[PDB]
Amino acid sequence: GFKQDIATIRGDLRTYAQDIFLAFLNKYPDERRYFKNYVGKSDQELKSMAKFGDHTEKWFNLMMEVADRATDCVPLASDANTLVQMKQHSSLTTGNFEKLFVALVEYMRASGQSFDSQSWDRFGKNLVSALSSAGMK
Amino acid sequence: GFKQDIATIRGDLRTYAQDIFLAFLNKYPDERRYFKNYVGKSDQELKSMAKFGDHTEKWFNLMMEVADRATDCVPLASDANTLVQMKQHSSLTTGNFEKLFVALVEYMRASGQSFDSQSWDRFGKNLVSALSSAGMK
Ligand code: HEM
Repeated sequence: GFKQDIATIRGDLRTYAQDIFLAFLNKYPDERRYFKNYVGKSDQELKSMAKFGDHTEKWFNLMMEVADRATDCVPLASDANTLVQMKQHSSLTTGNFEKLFVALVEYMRASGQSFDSQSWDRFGKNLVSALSSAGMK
Repeated sequence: GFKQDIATIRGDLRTYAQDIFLAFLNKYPDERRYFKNYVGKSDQELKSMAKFGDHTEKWFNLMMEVADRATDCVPLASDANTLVQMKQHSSLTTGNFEKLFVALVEYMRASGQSFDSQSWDRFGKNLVSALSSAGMK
C-alpha cells in the first residue's frame, strides 16, 4: 500500500526521483521551461549534471517526507504551506502540481510494480487542495 | 523532449524511418512521383524492396543530425543549404517538406511513445523557413 510505496521509492530514491521527473517532463514537455538548465539536454546528459540528480532527489525526498507525515493520504497543512512559500515555487500554480501527479500516477501504473496508484492519485488531489488553501493561485 | 526524441529515434532508426516515410507517402500518395519504383506497392512490398529501407534510413540519419545540430529546434543554415543544394532535391519546393512534417507530427501524436510532437512541429517550420532563406522555392 501507500506506506510500502514510500519504502520502495526511498529504497532507490535517486532512480525513482529521476525516472518520475523525466516522465513528468515527457508527458508535459512545456513544463521544462521552469528548469532552464535542462533545455536541449538528452536524458543521459541530464544525469551527468550534478544539480539534476541532486535537486531531483531533494524534491522527491521532501515528497516522501510529506507523504509519510500524511494521515490516510491527507497531507499536513504545514507541509503544503512549505511548498507554497518556497522561493523556487513562486511562479507555480496548482496546475503544475496536478500535472506532476498525473504523470506520477501514470508512471506507477505502467511500472513492473506493485504501487498503490489509487492512493498516490488521492494524495495528489489532497495536496492540491491544501496548496490552494495555503494561497497557491 | 526534443533532444531525447532524437536519441529515441536513433535507437530504432530503421523502423521509425520506414514507419514515418510510409505515413508520409500514405497521407500524400501524390508525393510518390518524386521517387522511382514506389508506385503500385503496398507498405510490406516497399519494405522488402532492395533500396527502400536503405534510402529511408539515409534520409533519417541526416534528419536526426540536422535536429541534433539545432539549438532550440532552429537548424543550422549550412544544414539547410545542404538540403537545398543536394542534386536529389533539385525538383523540390518547401511544400514537400511541409507535408513530410505534417505526417511526421501526426505519426508522433498517434504513437505509443511519448514524443514531444509540438517541438517537432516547430522544428519542421524552422527548417522550412531555413530552406526558404537558403533559396528553395
Ligand atoms: C529534412 C528532410 C530531408 C532530409 C534530411 C533528406 C535527406 C536525403 C538524403 C540523405 C538522401 C540520400 C539517400 C541516399 O543516398 O541513399 C535523399 C535523397 C532523396 N530525397 Fe530527401 N531529405 C529530406 C526531405 C525530402 C522530401 C520532403 C522529399 C520529397 C517529398 C525528398 C526527396 C528525395 C528524393 C527523391 C531522393 C533521392 C531518391 C531516393 O532516395 O529515393 N527528400 N534525401
